[PDB]
Amino acid sequence: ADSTITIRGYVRDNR
Amino acid sequence: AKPCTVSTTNATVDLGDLYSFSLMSAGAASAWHDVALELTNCPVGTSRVTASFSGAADSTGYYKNQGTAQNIQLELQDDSGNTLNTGATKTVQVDDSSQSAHFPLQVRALTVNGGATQGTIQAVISITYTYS
Ligand SMILES: [Co+2]
Repeated sequence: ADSTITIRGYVRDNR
Repeated sequence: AKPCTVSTTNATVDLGDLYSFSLMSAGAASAWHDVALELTNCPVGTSRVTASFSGAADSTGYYKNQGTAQNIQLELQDDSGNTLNTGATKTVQVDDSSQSAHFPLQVRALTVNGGATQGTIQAVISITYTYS
């Protein structure tokens, strides 16, 4: 509503 | 009491890249990342601001990952180590020398049970303010 916290990232799996 | 101006409409936390290898074990987590919410030009007579937090939670109680990575959650805390899961509120005092208010918060990703899988991390937490 008044504020929005956006969280972003990535989980990488190189196996 | 009369509302302040909300200076922080949008605040993004970029957790970067986490590795499934590193998130195998339960409780494995990213570093904490600071995020601030700021209010300005508080009217005289407004001395406290309460933030109410809302976002989707999963069965761990923490915020659900709304990206494609599985077995990972998001955690929001205040500056003092207190968890702010959905439905929590936090109240701060208006600084009368500037008539402003701030919420210094922090966010991390964590795998409560272990075994995070490859994919995106994406989540949004809405904040509504009340005044007194
Ligand atoms: Co980082």
